[PDB]
Amino acid sequence: ARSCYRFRTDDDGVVDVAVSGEDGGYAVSVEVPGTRGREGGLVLRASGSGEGVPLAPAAGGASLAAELSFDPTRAPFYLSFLLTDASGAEIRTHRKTSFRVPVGVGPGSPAPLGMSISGDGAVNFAVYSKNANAVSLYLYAAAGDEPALEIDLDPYIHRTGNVWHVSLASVDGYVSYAFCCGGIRRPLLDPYAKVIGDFVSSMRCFASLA
Amino acid sequence: CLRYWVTEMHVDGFRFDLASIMTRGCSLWDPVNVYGSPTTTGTPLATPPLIDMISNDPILGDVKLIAEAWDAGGLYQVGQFPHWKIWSEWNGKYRDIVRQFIKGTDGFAGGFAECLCGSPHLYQAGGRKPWHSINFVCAHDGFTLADLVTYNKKYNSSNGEDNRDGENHNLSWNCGEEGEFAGLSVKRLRKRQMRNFFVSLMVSQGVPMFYMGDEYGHTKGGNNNTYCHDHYVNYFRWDKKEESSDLQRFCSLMTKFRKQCESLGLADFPTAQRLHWHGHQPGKPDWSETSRFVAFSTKDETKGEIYVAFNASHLPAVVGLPERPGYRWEPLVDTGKPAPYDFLTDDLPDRAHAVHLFSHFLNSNLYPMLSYSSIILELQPD
Amino acid sequence: RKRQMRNFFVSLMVSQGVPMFYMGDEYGHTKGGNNNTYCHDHYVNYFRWDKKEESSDLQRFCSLMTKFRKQCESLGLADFPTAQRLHWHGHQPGKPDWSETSRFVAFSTKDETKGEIYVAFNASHLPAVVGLPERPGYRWEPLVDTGKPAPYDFLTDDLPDRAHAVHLFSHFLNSNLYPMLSYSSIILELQPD
Ligand SMILES: OC[C@H]1O[C@H](O[C@H]2[C@H](O)[C@@H](O)[C@@H](O[C@H]3[C@H](O)[C@@H](O)[C@@H](O)O[C@@H]3CO)O[C@@H]2CO)[C@H](O)[C@@H](O)[C@@H]1O
Ligand SMILES: OC[C@H]1O[C@H](O[C@H]2[C@H](O)[C@@H](O)[C@@H](O[C@H]3[C@H](O)[C@@H](O)[C@@H](O)O[C@@H]3CO)O[C@@H]2CO)[C@H](O)[C@@H](O)[C@@H]1O
Ligand SMILES: OC[C@H]1O[C@H](O)[C@H](O)[C@@H](O)[C@@H]1O
Ligand SMILES: OC[C@H]1O[C@H](O)[C@H](O)[C@@H](O)[C@@H]1O
Ligand SMILES: OC[C@H]1O[C@H](O)[C@H](O)[C@@H](O)[C@@H]1O
Repeated sequence: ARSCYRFRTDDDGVVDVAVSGEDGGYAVSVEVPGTRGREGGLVLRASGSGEGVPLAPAAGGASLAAELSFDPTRAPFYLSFLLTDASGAEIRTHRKTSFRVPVGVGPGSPAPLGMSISGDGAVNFAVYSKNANAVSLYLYAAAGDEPALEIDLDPYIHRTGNVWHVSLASVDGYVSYAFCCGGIRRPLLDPYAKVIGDFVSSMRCFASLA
Repeated sequence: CLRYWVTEMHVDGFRFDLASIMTRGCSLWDPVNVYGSPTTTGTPLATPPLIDMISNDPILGDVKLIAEAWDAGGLYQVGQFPHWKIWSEWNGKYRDIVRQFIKGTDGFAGGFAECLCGSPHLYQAGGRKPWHSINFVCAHDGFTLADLVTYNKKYNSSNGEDNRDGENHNLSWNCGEEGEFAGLSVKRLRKRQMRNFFVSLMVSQGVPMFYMGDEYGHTKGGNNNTYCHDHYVNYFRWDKKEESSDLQRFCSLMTKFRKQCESLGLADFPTAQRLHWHGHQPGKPDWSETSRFVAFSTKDETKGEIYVAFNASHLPAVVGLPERPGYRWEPLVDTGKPAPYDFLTDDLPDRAHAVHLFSHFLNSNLYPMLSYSSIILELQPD
Repeated sequence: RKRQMRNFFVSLMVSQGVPMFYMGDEYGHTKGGNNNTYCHDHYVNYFRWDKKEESSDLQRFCSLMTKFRKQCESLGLADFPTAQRLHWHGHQPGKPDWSETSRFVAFSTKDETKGEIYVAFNASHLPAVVGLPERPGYRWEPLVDTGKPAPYDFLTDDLPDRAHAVHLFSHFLNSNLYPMLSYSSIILELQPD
């Protein structure tokens, strides 16, 4: 039960972030392989806070690494961090961004469009939107009015081409879902939903998770 | 199939062979099949359904979609391939124009300048950007880069089909004598020409594409169609790469220089504000049919300013450089210089001495260029 | 101005006759524009030994040119030049330009002690890549170029990096070419290849 994210850095390097759920919190293992571009060691500035959890030689010195832990019962969130070598210089993704990883939600798959159930039991969501550049998933439990849970999708991890997608360990305690596109908080009905709720006129309907 | 290769095998893009065949309609629309009685099979379409499905696919729409816009049936659609402002193309017109200009042919200065700018006359009108043009001088089919400057005609007798294979209009020049056994002057000219082709490829707007082996001078013996040879004529020669490591070094440095320059991989077509065209004297380009010299200067957000010049004429020329008060032009690239001085880097301990030996030309804003050669200079404060 | 002074000295030292120059011309003595300083005991009429040290580049060039004239057999001729040994060249070898618009004079001369000597004067305001005489089996070697910064205006074996300087123009020399600035001059020697 883990998910790997291999970020390509902007100084010809790689950063592997493995997120593993706990049997309740989460463990995020960051690993910098290679050498040269990180000559002198580096520190994991998580959101640039006074912390930073310096990476220590984990594998033969070739693989530097650090490990972070996050409390249980926390809703899906995003760990965003930078790396700073032992000279003050910063290290960013090849898109000039801070390495951001999801915690609580897996990457997902672009197909099938709609909501799918995988062999393990994880629920996959996929929606096509070319116009939108920001998509989020709302999960509503039994009455709800406002989302019981909101999961923003990272445009780089939770997107293949123009298909936003995200996987969830389970949807227990949730009965319906909707999509928010562009940034407008109005829930939307999944076009490929096979089961839907009752219409409510502004207009509102939610695809059932059953 | 394309979605499977993108989602399951994590492929980033596709190049479509004879993509124009994907524009030809099918017989289902013949008025006999539809309506029962009286457009026909094989007729090129304005909005082919397959290309429409690929361009606007949720997944495939955001991958690279390069097209070889022609086929063996006589259809040629360079600049016109139904694109939806998404598809790129193998710019064969760039290949032809660059091959013809760099070899010393009349009437290609304006076309060459258009090629250097991402072919706006082909892609700008339709709504596409300079990087939708895939610029290339050599590919798997046709002459290699080294054969492009060694042979005037194809040698395909080994293919078995009585030398009937491959392009007959190669637009190539043996740089004097033909074959690999030539005089020293011809060999030096060939080295110059290889570097000139690479410089033109690496300073143009668009995507530079080159075939494997062109970085060290791979030769197929004049055979421009080696589709049926499982021997070393089609292999990467790692032992021959070390012999010609000078050309490989020059190509690597040219690629790095393109990466560093902010004004070479442009997202839009060059504008007159950034790009200025010169001739043997600044501000006076020669666009006539007799011209064989093309020079320009480009403002650069990292390099300050870069001056590039191509002298495809058979005559040397002392070209004057733009006058920038308080500034000097510092040599970077000269394909005529012997290696490693064909490209100056800080890894040469005597770079400063090399620059000083030409400072007397660079101080009066001049540069002496050999025939068939290109130069790149950077504007440093002084 | 430095280029023109060197051009005058080269012209003086590569002509048949007896060269002559007034004292101080070897370092650039200046009288402040006074054409006829005949009634002055001032420093204006004195050799300035403190100034011939500062302008040691021009003095070195003059000494080297005098030594070069001494060495050459073809420049100390006891009789007028013969067309068998002296050949005239222009921007391209063998095609001198004697027109009223011409401002370029070049020649080559056989020298029983040195080989062949090629001298060129480009008195025009435009640079010029001049082609050198075609001599199979030999290549021209830079000796003098008045446009070059010192001490490369006159290459000599006392320079630790003469080979590097020649190599940096080898690509022009291999094609039998030499790029000249405006108002300049060059001397080359034909050496075995
Ligand atoms: O083009 C005439 C012009 O230049 C001549 O030099 C060379 C040309 O510049 C050069 O293009 C080349 O010509 C070849 C063509 O490029 C190519 O199509 C080829 O396959 O055949 C041509 C040569 O056979 O070569 C010539 C020199 O051979 C020439 O020096 C100039 O005087 C003339 O003005
Ligand atoms: O400077 C920005 C400008 O660059 C490019 O325009 C140049 C062309 O690439 C080039 O061919 C040339 O066009 C001239 C023709 O060759 C000549 O026959 C004649 O009739 O005049 C033409 C232009 O006056 O020079 C132009 C620039 O002068 C590029 O294509 C443009 O998109 C860009 O704006
Ligand atoms: O049909 C004309 C065109 O056909 C081909 O696709 C060739 O690549 C091109 O050089 C030629 O001009
Ligand atoms: O340029 C590629 C060449 O081979 C191709 O298969 C095309 O059919 C032909 O038109 C072209 O000349
Ligand atoms: O005759 C067969 C020919 O078919 C094609 O059109 C190719 O372009 C050519 O290289 C090949 O030889």
